[PDB]
Amino acid sequence: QVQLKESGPGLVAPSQSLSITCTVSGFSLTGYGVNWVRQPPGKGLEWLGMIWGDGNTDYNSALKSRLSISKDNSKSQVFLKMNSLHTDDTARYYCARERDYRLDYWGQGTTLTVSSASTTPPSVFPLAPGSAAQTNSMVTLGCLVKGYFPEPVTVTWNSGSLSSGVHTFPAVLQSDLYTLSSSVTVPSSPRPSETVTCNVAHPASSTKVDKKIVPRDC
Amino acid sequence: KVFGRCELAAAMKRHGLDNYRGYSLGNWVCAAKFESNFNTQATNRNTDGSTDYGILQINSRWWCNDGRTPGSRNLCNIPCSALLSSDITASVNCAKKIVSDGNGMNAWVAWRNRCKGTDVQAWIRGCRL
Amino acid sequence: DIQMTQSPASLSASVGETVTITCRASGNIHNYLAWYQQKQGKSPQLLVYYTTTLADGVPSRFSGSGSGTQYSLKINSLQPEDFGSYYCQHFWSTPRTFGGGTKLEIKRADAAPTVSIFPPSSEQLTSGGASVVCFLNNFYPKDINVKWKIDGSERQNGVLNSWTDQDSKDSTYSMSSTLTLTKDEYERHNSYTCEATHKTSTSPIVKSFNRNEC
Repeated sequence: QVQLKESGPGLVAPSQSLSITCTVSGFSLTGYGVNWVRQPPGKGLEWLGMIWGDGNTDYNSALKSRLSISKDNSKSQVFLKMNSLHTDDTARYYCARERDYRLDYWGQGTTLTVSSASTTPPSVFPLAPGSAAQTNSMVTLGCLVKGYFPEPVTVTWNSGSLSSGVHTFPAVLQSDLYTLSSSVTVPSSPRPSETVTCNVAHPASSTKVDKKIVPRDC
Repeated sequence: KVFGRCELAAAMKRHGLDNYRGYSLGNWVCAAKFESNFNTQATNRNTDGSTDYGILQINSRWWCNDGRTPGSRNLCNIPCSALLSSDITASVNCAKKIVSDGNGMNAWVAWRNRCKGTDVQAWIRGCRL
Repeated sequence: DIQMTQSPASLSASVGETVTITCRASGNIHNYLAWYQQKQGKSPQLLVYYTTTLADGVPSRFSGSGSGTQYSLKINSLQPEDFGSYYCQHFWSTPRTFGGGTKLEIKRADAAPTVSIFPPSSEQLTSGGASVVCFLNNFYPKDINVKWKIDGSERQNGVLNSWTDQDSKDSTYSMSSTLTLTKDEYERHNSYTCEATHKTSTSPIVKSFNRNEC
C-alpha cells in the first residue's frame, strides 16, 4: 500500500535555506522516481524537479540554482533543499511517485510560509449593525479578526452551536500580518434577545477570545 | 537479425506494445537491449536446463516448448524456434501473455535491473514512429 | 522547454452537462500527457495518463484525446463529484510543466448580494484604528465590483477584499471588503459608502452610513 509523507519546518525566514523530507513506504526508491511539485495559495501546480530510480535528478529551468534534490534509498527518504528563499516560496509542497510517466501516488503536502513576522495574537472586534431597521426577517453580525501571525485562526459562533448563516472569509495579508472576518445571519427574533458570541482561538499564541455582539449606542 | 534502436521501436509499436498493460514503449526497447542486445537469434542456456530464446529472451520451461526442457508447460503454445525468427510477431504475442500474468514486466530480470526506474523514454526519443 | 496552455480557466456547467477542457503544447509532446483532478484542498489525483488511459478506479464518463500539441479531456454527464480543478502535465523529457488549471464550478441561477456595511467597533477606535467592513453575501455569478466612497469621493487606497469558494449548499459567493483608516482620518469625514455593481443591477446596490447617525 503506497504511501508518501512529507515533513517540513512550517515557517522559515526569507533568505535562509529549507530542507523538506518525503518518506515513502510501499515501494523501493530504486524502482521509481519521486517528483516535487508545489502550489502557491490560490495558484496552479508548479513542477520543481525529480530524482529518478537511478539517482539522476532534473529541475525546473528557472529554480535550478536554488533547488537541490537527493535521497537515501535505505531509509526510504527523498530530500528537497531550497536556498535564497523569498516570500514567494510560500506554498504547499508535495512529493509524488512517478511510475512510467505519470505521477500516480501523491503525498498530503506540507505548508511552508516564508516570513519575517513574529507570533502576534489577534484583535477580535465585534461588528454590530448601525441601528438600522432590524425589524426584518434576518440580521447579519460579524467579528473582525485583525493583526495575527501565523495562520490559522479558528472562528466558531456561539461555541459552535450557531453554524448556519456563517461565512468565514479567508485571511488576507496586509503588512506581514493577517486579517479575517466572519458574518452570521440570525433572525431579528434571536437578536439582541439571545446572545451571539464569536469565539476565536489562535493556537500559536495560545489565545482564546470571545466577544459578545452587542447593539450600537445613542 | 540485429535491430537498431529506432528500427525495433517502430516495429514493437506496429505490433501494439506501446502502453500494453500501461508499459510505455521505451520499456520494451530497453528490455530487448539488455536481454538480447537486439539480436533476434539470441539463445541462452540457463542453469536449470532451460533456454532463453529470441529478442525478448522467452524461456522454454514455461513459455515455449523446444523438446529439450523438463517440465515444459508451453503456456504460449509455441515452438521456441518460432521465437528465433526476424519477424517479431510471435515473440511479441507471447510477451503479451507474460506481461498480463502477475508480475508484469518484472518477469524479465534485465528490465528490472537496468531499465526499471530509469528514463526508458530515452530509448525512443529520436525515433520517427 | 515546452509550456502547456490550458483553456478555459474556469467553467460553469450544470450536473449532467458534458464539458471539454483543452491543453495546448508549444511542442509535440507525443501523447505523454497526464490529467489530474484536485478537489477542495486535497492532493491532486491521477485521472488519464498517456493521453487516453483511465487510471485505476476512474469512471467511464472521463475521456482523454489528442496527439502532438492539442490534447483534450471530455467529461460526459457531469456528476456533483466532478467539480474542482483539472490540470494537465506533459511528460516529454524534463522539465515537465503543468497547465494553469480549469476550475469547474456549478452553474446556478442569477442572484444579487445581501450588502451590509458596518461602522468601526468602539474598541478599535479606542486603539486608534478604523476599519469600516462591508459584507456582500450570497450572490451569483462571481463577478461583482465593490467600490468605497468617503464623502462623495471614491477611494482606492486602503481597501482589502476576500471571496469564498462557491458554496457547498446553494452555490453562491460571498465577499468581504474592508477599508482601513486611522481613527484620526476617520473622524475627519462623514458618510461612508460601499457600492456594488453586479449583473442583476441596472444601477448599483448602494450602502451608506454617516458617522453622526447611530
